Amino acid sequence: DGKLPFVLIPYMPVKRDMYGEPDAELLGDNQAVLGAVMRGMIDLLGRSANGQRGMPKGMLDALNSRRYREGEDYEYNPTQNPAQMIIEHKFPELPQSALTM
Amino acid sequence: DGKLPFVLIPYMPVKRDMYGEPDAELLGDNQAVLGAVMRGMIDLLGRSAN
Amino acid sequence: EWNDLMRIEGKAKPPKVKGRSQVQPKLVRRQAEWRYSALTEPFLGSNKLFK
Repeated sequence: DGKLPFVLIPYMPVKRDMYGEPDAELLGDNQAVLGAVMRGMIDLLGRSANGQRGMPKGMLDALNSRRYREGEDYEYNPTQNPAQMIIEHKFPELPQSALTM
Repeated sequence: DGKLPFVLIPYMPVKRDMYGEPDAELLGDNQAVLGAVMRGMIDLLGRSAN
Repeated sequence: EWNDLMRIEGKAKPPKVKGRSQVQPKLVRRQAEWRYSALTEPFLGSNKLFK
């Protein structure tokens, strides 16, 4: 052949240059932005309380409170409705902006 | 044959390397995140009075 | 730097903060995966490689 035995193959050729550009050149910012959104969604769910029960004080007497905790029928003071009480924390709803972004 | 009798077959080949990468390499984080959500749903229902 | 974006090893690595998630989706890797099979397949579609 009489010349160098090496062959150059660029992916995206550069004007009057040897080395081409890979796809990672254009997606540097997009990957970083996408990573921030995903971590934010996990932190919102992960750090949030889940499965914990909150009971207002004075709604149940000493004996009735134990029976409720043991899974039996109980009686409550009518001044406080357990429907709005007995908070059962769950995962907060994900904002629509995070999905849109 | 005059050479080693072993044959190497990679799943996802690595650039200039023998051992390939299985699918478990890319799904390490996804499985852990999915497991956390499933356990949270069960805990909410299981611990709730019914 | 380009190799540090294909895999999360270099500057693209998220900071390690206690009590917060450290995951990072592989946007660059996903694009490359759909390109490997697309380009390798035509060369391996026949027993003869050179005509």
